[PDB]
Amino acid sequence: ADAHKVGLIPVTLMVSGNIMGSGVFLLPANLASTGGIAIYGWLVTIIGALGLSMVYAKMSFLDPSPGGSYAYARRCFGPFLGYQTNVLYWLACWIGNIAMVVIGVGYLSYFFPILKDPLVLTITCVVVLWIFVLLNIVGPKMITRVQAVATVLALIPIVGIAVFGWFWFRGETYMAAWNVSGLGTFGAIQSTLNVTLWSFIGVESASVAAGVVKNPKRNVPIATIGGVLIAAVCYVLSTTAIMGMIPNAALRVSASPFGDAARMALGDTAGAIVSFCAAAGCLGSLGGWTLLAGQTAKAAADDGLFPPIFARVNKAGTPVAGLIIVGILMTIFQLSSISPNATKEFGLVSSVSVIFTLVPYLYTCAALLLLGHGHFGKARPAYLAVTTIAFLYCIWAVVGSGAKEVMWSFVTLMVITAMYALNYNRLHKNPYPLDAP
Amino acid sequence: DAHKVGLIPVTLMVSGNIMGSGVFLLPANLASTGGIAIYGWLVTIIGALGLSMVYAKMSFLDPSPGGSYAYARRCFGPFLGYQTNVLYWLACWIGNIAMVVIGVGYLSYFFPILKDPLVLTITCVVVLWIFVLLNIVGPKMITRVQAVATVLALIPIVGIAVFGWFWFRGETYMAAWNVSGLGTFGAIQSTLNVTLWSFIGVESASVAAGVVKNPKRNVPIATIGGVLIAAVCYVLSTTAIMGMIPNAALRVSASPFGDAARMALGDTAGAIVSFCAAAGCLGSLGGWTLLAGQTAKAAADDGLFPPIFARVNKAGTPVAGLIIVGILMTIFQLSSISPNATKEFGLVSSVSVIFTLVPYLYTCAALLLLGHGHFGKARPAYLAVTTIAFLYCIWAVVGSGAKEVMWSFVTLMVITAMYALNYNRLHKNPYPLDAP
Ligand SMILES: CCCCCCCCCO[C@@H]1O[C@H](CO)[C@@H](O)[C@H](O)[C@H]1O
Ligand SMILES: CCCCCCCCCO[C@@H]1O[C@H](CO)[C@@H](O)[C@H](O)[C@H]1O
Ligand SMILES: CCCCCCCCCO[C@@H]1O[C@H](CO)[C@@H](O)[C@H](O)[C@H]1O
Ligand SMILES: CCCCCCCCCC
Ligand SMILES: CCCCCCCCCC
Ligand SMILES: CCCCCCCC
Ligand SMILES: CCCCCC
Ligand SMILES: CCCCCC
Ligand SMILES: CCCCCC
Ligand SMILES: CCCCCC
Ligand SMILES: CCCCCC
Ligand SMILES: CCCCCC
Repeated sequence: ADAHKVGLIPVTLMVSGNIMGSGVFLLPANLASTGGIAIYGWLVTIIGALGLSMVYAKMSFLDPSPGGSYAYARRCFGPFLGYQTNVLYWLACWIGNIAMVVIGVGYLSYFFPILKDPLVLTITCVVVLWIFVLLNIVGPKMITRVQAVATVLALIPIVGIAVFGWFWFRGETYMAAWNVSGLGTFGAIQSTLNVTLWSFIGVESASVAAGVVKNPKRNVPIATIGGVLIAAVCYVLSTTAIMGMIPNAALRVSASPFGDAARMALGDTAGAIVSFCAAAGCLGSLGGWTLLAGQTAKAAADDGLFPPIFARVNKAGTPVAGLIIVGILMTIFQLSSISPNATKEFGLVSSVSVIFTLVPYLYTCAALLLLGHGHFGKARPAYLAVTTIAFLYCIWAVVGSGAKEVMWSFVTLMVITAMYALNYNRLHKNPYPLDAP
Repeated sequence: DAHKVGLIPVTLMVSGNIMGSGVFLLPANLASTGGIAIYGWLVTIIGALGLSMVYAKMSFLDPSPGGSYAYARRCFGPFLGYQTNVLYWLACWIGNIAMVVIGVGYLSYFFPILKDPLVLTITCVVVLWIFVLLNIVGPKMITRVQAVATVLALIPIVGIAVFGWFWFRGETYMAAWNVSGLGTFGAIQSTLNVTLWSFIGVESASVAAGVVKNPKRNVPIATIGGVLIAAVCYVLSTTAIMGMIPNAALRVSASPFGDAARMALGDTAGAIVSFCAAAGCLGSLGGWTLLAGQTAKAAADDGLFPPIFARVNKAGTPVAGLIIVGILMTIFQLSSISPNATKEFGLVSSVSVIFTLVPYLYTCAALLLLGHGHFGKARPAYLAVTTIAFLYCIWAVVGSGAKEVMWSFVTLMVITAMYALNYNRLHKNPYPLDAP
């Protein structure tokens, strides 16, 4: 077993790369419609996200079980909520890969503009998705080595700006666009949170991958907190720097603010470097999220809470069949990129599936308290405060989401309940059974 | 069985809790679609009958006090028990606000000062406490009162559904077959958006099983009988009215039974209809308050709700829990003091209606997960009926407003946080961690 485990550095880079992914290069454009007051939103977000990372760090320290959220939910609420957690999270992992491959290949269209035709884009995205399924089949050491390189590459423009763009930063420029939302202070913060709360999806990555991590009781907590801290610093420093270097009006309209600012600062090679690095961050993220889909489904199947095919492994313990099934499913949904109307159709699916992840987060918070109270000792109030902050993070993210996406998430939970009952009656053990027939 | 409730009053509680305010307003709500609503009714009644059979069988297997709450606890454990009771308890007493406003509004036919929002609010508060006090007198009292109220409310509904056919004209009905502007499926969906919600209350006997005589026999009978009564009345009366009153008038009418009666057999007929419709709403207040008391008492008895809700007088009535519900309803009844206050409270009311479907969903799950050993050779029929019942619940949500469902989702999240923060160290885990 020990020979197929992933070390601390690649797992930390997988956390930070799964978090920062496609979004990091788009954040400044998204927050430009609010303005520099977004710094307040960032403060709230980073406190909530750190809180949630600490929950995952402590829960994984107490229980480094394969599958992360799934395992915790099963421990504290039982097989039905474990089943629910895995279905939601597995769906979120592979459905989110469609949007991500489209973005990463889109960045590559800077070099090969043929990649902007919907048909060529769709074929290319299917190819790339299978590349990252195949790298996962080679194994977790391969996929995390690939993602570690891709994540460092993607950090080049982000860290570059965060450290050196301050030489061009102007506070006059930042403050001239302090609040362009047309909203009062609370509304402007809310419009920020509508973006930023969703920027830390992936904080659970090491916890979910604990079955393939070396010394997980030590490394999953470090990688979780460290990955979140990398992302938080990168986010704040880079979005702040950009808003002080580029007038708000241009930032609003830019589809690639880092790349549009680079291509016009240090020349065309700079736009090239940025586009390449941003593609690398996206595509590496594909590898990591596919790994996580295979891992959640294997852990659930290993407990009899998902079809047995998802627990079938090769000699190294890789769920090869599960990874192939995810590849097929992603290929089918990837057809959505074939036209603008096809992509608009698939869009609601993508938006709903992002909400799915918050239920795993909510149950992990619950589980830390419900399972771990005997480990808090004198620090119990601290554990209660941090976990309450993490709960608020999750709830606030939903409060600010579109009503239609949350409604279809509600419906999905209902369908999962019916599926569990119809598929698992006579296998399910009841905490308070009726008397014998 | 000194304080236990007999079969007839329990059945009338089921039908009266279901029919309530809605029955007299259904034809006006369906008139915007037209007579094609008959298709929607057919779909709804199959689904509602399905759900009633699920409740009937589950209560037969386990006549536990609290109904849905007790079943969810049995099959999914304390957390989902906790969730089921919180949701259902909220739905019961929040739904009473809209209920009492409608009931007192019917009485405005006699006393027009009741349309002044201030007098309306004061009167509503008083009436809510009247029904809390009757529940404190006891379940035999509250169910006797609701039985009489429910028979009164049947007078106009059964009167039209039996004798309205002398005046029914198929021409009139078919002239407004489909006025929705939608194709057939869209028109059916516009119907379902109204009709699926018209069977809330099917669970009433199940939840009240702790106060019912011989509940293992009578709760199933009352569940299926209450639903059949409602279904017959719904279909007969809405169909009759649509064949008696031009669609245009049916649309603009705020009380189609009352407006049609007042202009059919005179002012005395309008007065009769208004009295009976008020009686039906108000009696419902008593039944839904009883159910709030019962679900909270059952959950508190298992340590899954604050213990004050399990405090009982010598008769076993949760007097303090009923008083707490009275207080909560009063505070929110303040919403009827102005049009703006009422619209503000409207989102809360719509949201809380969705809550009930989670108890339904879990009761469907519980029947399969707990009762599979009792199905025998008829396993397929169980599986089919329960599947119909699941679809009924999911479809109801699929057609609801997105904002209402979103805030229901948020409520589930809050409830999960509240459970974790209040029950850690008391909650026992199915797969615990090793000792520190
Ligand atoms: C992986 C699970 C994701 C489930 C997401 C379901 C999205 C449904 C798309 O909505 C469609 O259009 C309307 C809303 O836009 C609906 O009224 C209509 O019924 C539906 O067909
Ligand atoms: C009791 C189950 C349903 C009862 C049906 C009552 C009569 C059904 C009328 O049918 C429909 O009438 C429409 C208008 O005439 C036609 O457009 C449509 O084509 C026809 O099929
Ligand atoms: C226990 C019952 C659950 C309560 C449901 C609460 C609904 C609160 C919604 O707030 C209101 O509606 C808008 C969203 O719909 C908000 O944006 C706006 O600020 C406000 O006007
Ligand atoms: C041992 C494999 C070396 C990994 C190089 C791949 C980098 C991929 C950038 C997207
Ligand atoms: C046990 C005393 C019965 C009282 C019944 C009064 C019914 C009034 C409902 C309108
Ligand atoms: C070692 C192979 C990594 C290549 C992945 C790049 C995807 C285009
Ligand atoms: C040895 C360096 C590890 C640091 C992880 C953030
Ligand atoms: C119940 C479905 C009816 C369809 C009529 C065309
Ligand atoms: C016996 C008292 C009945 C009161 C009806 C509202
Ligand atoms: C025998 C009395 C039991 C009561 C349960 C609340
Ligand atoms: C919600 C009411 C609780 C009362 C506790 C004493
Ligand atoms: C027995 C009296 C109850 C009071 C609760 C507020």
